[PDB]
Amino acid sequence: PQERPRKLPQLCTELQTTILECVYCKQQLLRREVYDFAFRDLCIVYRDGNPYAVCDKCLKFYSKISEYRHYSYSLYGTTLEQQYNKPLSDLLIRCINCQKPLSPEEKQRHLDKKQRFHNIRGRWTGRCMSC
Amino acid sequence: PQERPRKLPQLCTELQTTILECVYCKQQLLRREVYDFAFRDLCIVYRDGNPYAVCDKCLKFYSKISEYRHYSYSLYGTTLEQQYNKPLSDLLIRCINCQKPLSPEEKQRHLDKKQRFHNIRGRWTGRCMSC
Amino acid sequence: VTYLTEEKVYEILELCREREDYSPLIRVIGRVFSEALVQSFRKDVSVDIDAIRRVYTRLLSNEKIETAFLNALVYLSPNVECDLTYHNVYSRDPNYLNLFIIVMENRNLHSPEYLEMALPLFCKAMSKLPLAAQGKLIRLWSKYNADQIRRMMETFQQLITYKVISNEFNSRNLVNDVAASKCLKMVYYANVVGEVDTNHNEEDDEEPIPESSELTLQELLGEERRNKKGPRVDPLETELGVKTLDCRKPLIPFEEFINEPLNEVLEMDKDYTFFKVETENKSFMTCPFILNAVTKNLGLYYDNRIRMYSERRITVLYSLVQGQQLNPYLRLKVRRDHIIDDALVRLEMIAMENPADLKKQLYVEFEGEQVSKEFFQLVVEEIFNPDIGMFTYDESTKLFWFNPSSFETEGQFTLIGIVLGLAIYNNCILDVHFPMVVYRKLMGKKGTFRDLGDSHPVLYQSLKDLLEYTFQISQTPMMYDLKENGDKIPITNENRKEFVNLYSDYILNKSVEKQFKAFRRGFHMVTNESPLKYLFRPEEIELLICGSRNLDFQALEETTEYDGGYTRDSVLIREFWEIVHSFAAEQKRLFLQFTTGTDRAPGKLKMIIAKERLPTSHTAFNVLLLPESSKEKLKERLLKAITYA
Amino acid sequence: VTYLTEEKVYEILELCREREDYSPLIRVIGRVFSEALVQSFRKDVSVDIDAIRRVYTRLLSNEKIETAFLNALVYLSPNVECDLTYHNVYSRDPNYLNLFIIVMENRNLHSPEYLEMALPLFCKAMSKLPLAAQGKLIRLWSKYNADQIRRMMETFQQLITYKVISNEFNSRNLVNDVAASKCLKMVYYANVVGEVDTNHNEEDDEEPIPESSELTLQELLGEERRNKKGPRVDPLETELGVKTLDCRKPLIPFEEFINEPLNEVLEMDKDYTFFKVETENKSFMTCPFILNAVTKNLGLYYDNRIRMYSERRITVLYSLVQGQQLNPYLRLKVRRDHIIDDALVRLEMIAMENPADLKKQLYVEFEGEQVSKEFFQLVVEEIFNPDIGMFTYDESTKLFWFNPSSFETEGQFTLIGIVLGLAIYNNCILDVHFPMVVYRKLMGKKGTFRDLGDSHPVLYQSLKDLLEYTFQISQTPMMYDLKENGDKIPITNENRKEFVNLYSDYILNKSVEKQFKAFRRGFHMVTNESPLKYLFRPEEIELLICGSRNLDFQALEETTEYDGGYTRDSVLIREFWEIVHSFAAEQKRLFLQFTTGTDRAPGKLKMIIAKERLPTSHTAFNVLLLPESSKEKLKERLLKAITYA
Ligand SMILES: [Zn+2]
Ligand SMILES: [Zn+2]
Ligand SMILES: [Zn+2]
Ligand SMILES: [Zn+2]
Repeated sequence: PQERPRKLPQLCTELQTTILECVYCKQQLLRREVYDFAFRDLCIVYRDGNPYAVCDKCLKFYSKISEYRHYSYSLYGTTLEQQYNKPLSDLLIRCINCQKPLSPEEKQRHLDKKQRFHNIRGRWTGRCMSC
Repeated sequence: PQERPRKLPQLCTELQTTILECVYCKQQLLRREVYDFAFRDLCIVYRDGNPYAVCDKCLKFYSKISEYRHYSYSLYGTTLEQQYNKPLSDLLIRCINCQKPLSPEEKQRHLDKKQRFHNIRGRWTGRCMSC
Repeated sequence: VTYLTEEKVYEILELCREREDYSPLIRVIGRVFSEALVQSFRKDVSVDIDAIRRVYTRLLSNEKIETAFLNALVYLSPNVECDLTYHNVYSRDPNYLNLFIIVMENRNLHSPEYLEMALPLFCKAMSKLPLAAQGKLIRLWSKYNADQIRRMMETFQQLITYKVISNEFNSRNLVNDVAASKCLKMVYYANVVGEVDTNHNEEDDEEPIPESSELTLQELLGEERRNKKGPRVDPLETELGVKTLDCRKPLIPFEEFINEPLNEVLEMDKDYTFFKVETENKSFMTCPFILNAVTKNLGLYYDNRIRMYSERRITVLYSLVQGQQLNPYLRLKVRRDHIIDDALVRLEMIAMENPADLKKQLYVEFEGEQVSKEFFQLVVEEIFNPDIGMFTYDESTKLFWFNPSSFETEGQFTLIGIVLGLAIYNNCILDVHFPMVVYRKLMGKKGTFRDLGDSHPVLYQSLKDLLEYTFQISQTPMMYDLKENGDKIPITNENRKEFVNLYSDYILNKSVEKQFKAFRRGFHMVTNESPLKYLFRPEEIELLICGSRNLDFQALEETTEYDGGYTRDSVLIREFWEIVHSFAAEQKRLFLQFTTGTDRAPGKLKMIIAKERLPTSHTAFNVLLLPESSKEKLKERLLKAITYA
Repeated sequence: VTYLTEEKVYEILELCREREDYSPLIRVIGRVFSEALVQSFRKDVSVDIDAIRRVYTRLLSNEKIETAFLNALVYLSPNVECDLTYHNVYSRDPNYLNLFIIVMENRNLHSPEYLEMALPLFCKAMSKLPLAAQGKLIRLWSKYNADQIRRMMETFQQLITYKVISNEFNSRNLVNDVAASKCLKMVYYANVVGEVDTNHNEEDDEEPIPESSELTLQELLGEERRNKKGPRVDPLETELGVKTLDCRKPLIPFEEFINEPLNEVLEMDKDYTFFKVETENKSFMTCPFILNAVTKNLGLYYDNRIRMYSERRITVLYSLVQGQQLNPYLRLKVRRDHIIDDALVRLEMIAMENPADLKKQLYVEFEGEQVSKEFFQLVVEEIFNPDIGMFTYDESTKLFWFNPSSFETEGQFTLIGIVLGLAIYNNCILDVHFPMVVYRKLMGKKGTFRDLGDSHPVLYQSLKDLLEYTFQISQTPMMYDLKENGDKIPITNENRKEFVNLYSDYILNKSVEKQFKAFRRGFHMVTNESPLKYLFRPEEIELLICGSRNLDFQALEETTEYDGGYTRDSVLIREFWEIVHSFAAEQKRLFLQFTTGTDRAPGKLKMIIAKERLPTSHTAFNVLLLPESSKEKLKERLLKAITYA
């Protein structure tokens, strides 16, 4: 639970390996999908103790799953800092396309496009540098 | 050729029947699909002498085939009568969604929506009353 | 002196008592009108509405004071409108809000000169006024009495009459040209508190059982924190704590807070994406108190319709990449006499396996039949008959209720909650006649006392005559002391207060704390994303669900949508409206059971047609696609579809 | 008198010769400026440019005449701008167009006071000016000589310098705030004719073999009439008959008719949907002469990219309803040494079975390999080597040509035309070095004489020295008399004129009337919907296909698009641009064969990167996603990918 490393940056250590299996594709992953799990910072999926990862084809799908379904509301730049008054660096915002946690510099992806930030599943999202 | 009735309003006569087979569905059609072939006024499909019809599921598809592919250009109401100078009643315009030949009253479907008329496959189209 | 006040105004008429001239005497009120009331009114705001009622009542004689009362406003408009979003004056201090009483306090704002003057500059000041400096004036505003409400209920309304019709607005000017909407957004709350109590709500609206695809995605994220921290709550009452969740009473009702010349002319279609998606330009959905209920439903229908579009946008993605089966509709399977079982367990496959597909538009299939709008009245007749045992009836009032002994068929309330949740998605009425307390409870407010006369009037006076006058009441034959030792309690009347409360908490909550909740579990499963707690009042959810009896046959003769054989001057079309308008006291009430299938009206009601031609209807679209003959053929053919009910 | 004219202006200086004062003398030219030249100029328009050159040259002394020359314009602006689209003055008569010479005839419009005055009112008059009353003034305007062109080529251009930069335009003001674009739309054609002849074009661009689904849909419609009656032709030249299809010569070139301060600042992305779809609001694509070729390609790339989007919008619809296989890319299969066969016959399955999928974006697959941008240079090296036998070389000029004895491998020109048609779709260059005559012929203009010096300069002077001076020339060893009995014709020079024409019609047309045509059949198959005849000049199609050698490494160090391990201050990023900018005479020419794979530049060129780390490139995106070390490690690693060419 608290012991099992929910980040592959910590699971590369506890596998006692050197710098990868996803449960969606049910297959063995690659080193392109160890950088982005360290970069999208997703949680390690567990199968009643059996830890697995995501693959990018199933990062681009199973987050596409929720974002067209679990949609709640999208708000202007004038409000997302107003009604929160929480720092944008502290503001836990990931990406809506690739689930990458937004750097605050990359929080001008909607603040500096005269755009709006999105919230899926009660967990706010948006566009990133790759999108 | 010139003898074979390219309209089912004439093929109901030459079948010597009373008020239906399509080659796309390869099946036997219905009286809902004899009114609209008299109303969309499509040509009777021939199989080297074997005359067949369209079904509406294949009117809504095989015209959806061309309209997203054989697209040429769409123009304002200010021009489609300008560069033609052809009467809108004489203007052979069918529908882009259901391939119904537009009544000139129904040629306000884009003239009186501040909209534009479309041309697929070099054969102009647009929206109709059903759409 | 800069600020003119109670004793300086005490001698204004006295200083012109001997010379009868008043030229700089009225300039100063056009000077003190431009923050200067604060030192002019103090001894957390001023209380000088009596004081101006010493001014204006001693200055009843000079009706030239209304000149600079109004002439000050023309420069007072850009005074207080720029400093709030560019200079942000009340951000640092809570003392900028003290000025605002000067505009509303005038007793003659009801006159049309002050109509186009007094509100829209001040609503512009109230627009960028913050959450407290709007919301805490309301705490001062609710303290006003009903006659003061009666003087206020017109005076903010009177601009909302005529400003909204000065705009003959297109689809380009919805919210930006309306501005005193945001005024009325606030001063609606004046009539909210000026009974409301946040105490007697429901328990928490528990979340849906998660999507098993998202359940594994819940192992790709934190699984513990962002469990619906935002259901997109209303923000004004988070600046209050006290809500529109629980408006038990007004002083003057909320239909006063609706404008129908506003309602039609607006753009409401994209207003849900002016609500869920944010747009400052064009919004009125963000003020859901002001919409008419027959127009409020549209965006609620649209939130489903957009979700149906989004479910149309997600139905691809398992025939897309997984290549599997495609459900572009919510396909439900029943039998016409094996429904209640098979209606349920198909949706249970849409519960434990596909808990997404329920917001997607219902398309019913059967087993024997080789259709949805009529289908609800099929459902809610057998549902709302006591053949299942879920339900009683208060047939005297003709108001409907659960049966408290539906202890096992609350597993069959599991259907109807989805069904009621689906009855609101397609925008169909139900001939459900539930009382108002259902809809307070559907909006998460547990049973008060006063809602009993909605549900059971025979209990209503029989529980308040106790107040007008032992402490236990039976329930159906089971006597039950609410308060412990409520048997031995005499007809001493001090105890009886909770006996009002507890037996009202019994039959409305402590009987059906699981019955309605197992019902509401099915309801809120498919209606969580719908903003019905946001948009609909509990009274609005009534007239949505139960429908209005304004049978206007004279609508769909003008807004029919027929094609394929029914042009405008069709012969039977020029022979049919004279049939539906040849009606008497009963021909009206039998019309709608054949066309749509209901008894009460949902002006967006429409029709459809094409080409013994009896009355036929494709009964999922109000589509009477019957043939072309004359009247006297068709004079009974409509009855023949209706006679064999 | 109302209209002042040649003999009334003969004594204007004489009537103030004795009194030296000219106050109403200049009011009248500010009166005759507001249609009044017509009676003032006549003896189908006036010829009085000599006459104003008697005015202005005798009124060289009074430079106050330029006051009311310009001061008349300020009221002349709304005079002639309202009457054309509200009153439509020249619709009935062809005599409203006679006025228009007064604005252009002034010799001092090049000065900036007349810049912001003389054009934009008159271009507004020229804007709603009709197809003839623009297009027939051009017939009068082409009669102007080169010095008159030299006086005109600046004076309409000089506003297009500064009016387009007065707008610091956003994505809201592209065409509506530009207006003298439509002026320049016309007066570009002044330099078209003022050689052009519509005679020597190609035969008709035959249609694609139809889609077999549309072929049955061609039995659902008429199959005989609307066979591409609109390829969306240019409308101005249909009001002429004489086209921009065939601009053989200018008097001053068409790069004068380009503005680069215009080019960047505009919106060109939706300009194709301001061209294919029509929008009067925001257009410049409808004036394709004015775009820079490195910007013109974008919309041409976008017309493919939108068709690729539309092919992305049509790839669903057979895995949607037919449920069959899904090609969301144009998947092409080859082998690295079995290409030319298998490159072709896969596309033949995309010809006789799926003639839609070729506009869809190419994604190459192989057999052994388990990529497209590099893939063309793989194709066009083996294609453009004579190992196949399609091709010669004029290696002296280094210009490339067909081999006329490719009588059977014109079946292998079938590939390259699709390939060249695909080389323009992905926006890649080719290192094809074809002459200009290919691109005249690619724009449907058969070979003139003068294009021979593009193709074969050794034939060029050896065919015009005949003019500077028997009537048959060999072709490779086969002598062939063009004119019959061209053997016996002496060096008499009267016959020789057609001998220029026919041998130029031989090697450019009568040799390759099927070779290029079987080549162009593959080209126009996939490029019919592309507006390359519309947008691209034949010179523009050159620099699209053959590419420009403006190797600007100092672009993509500023506009790189890297992510996933390459942030702005990356260490190797702060160590790499100093490597590419440490270049000498040869290090430049070897750079691009590794990154993209070419030798010449297509400022929208970009880069990509992520994280013996030698030079690596994902060679379909210019994606050098190499690792993080220092300079002196990487000092040869770039060479190591490039040394083994
Ligand atoms: Zn996976
Ligand atoms: Zn992304
Ligand atoms: Zn068919
Ligand atoms: Zn249609």
